Amino acid sequence: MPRFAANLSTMFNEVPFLERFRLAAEAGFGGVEFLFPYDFDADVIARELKQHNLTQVLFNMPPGDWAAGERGMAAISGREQEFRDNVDIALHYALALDCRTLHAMSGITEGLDRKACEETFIENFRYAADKLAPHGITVLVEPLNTRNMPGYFIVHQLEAVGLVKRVNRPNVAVQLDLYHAQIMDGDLTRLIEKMNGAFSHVQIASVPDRHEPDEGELNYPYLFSVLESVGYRGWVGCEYNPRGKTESGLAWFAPYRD
Ligand SMILES: [Mn+2]
Repeated sequence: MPRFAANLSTMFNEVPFLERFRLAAEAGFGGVEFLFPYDFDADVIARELKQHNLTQVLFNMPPGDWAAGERGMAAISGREQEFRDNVDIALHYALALDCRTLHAMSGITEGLDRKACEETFIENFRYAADKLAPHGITVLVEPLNTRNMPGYFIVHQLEAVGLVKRVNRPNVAVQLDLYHAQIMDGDLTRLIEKMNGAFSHVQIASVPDRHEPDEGELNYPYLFSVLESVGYRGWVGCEYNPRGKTESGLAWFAPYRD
């Protein structure tokens, strides 16, 4: 059976962020993920994890000015020192939370020169890989989709696999969010099979409405069986927006809880 991590940025929003750790643990999650811890003290989040017996599975490096529309800078020429400084900040939190996996966001690159962007991506990902390797931490690239994130740098799975091969660092891989993969690429069983050994994290949400993985066009129980068949033993992040109250939606998770 796969192991599932509650996404505390999208789930349990009935309560403030710090209260979500307890609710996830009481719902039977052993792991959590979220986008950004940076508005909270690392020591406080560490204590949330310890007190509620939770593993920190994933979070993102600083994205730049989110309020101003920034969605990362890994692929934006000229922001390299900024990106490098943000790796230090992400590493501080990753060590505090004993987190082994970090997503480095690439940015909105529409209207920029594609070759310059890809070159900057490679340099930045190599730097991150080199800084994180001593700590056994992996950095990920996550393809998004053009409906939810128009103009984003990377929106196709095998293209991302190709970019990672160019990076040429063992602690770099793809974050495979099946919601995004279904919207942009499709052919998910054969895609997972082609990508086997090249993705270190998986995320799920219904398609097209991004709710619990028990509705919509994908048969998620089948896809769980595919992940198992290929020997995936990472975590599966629940990055969905609950239809209603978070816990009222958790029947799908009943077979997997604890
Ligand atoms: Mn995602």
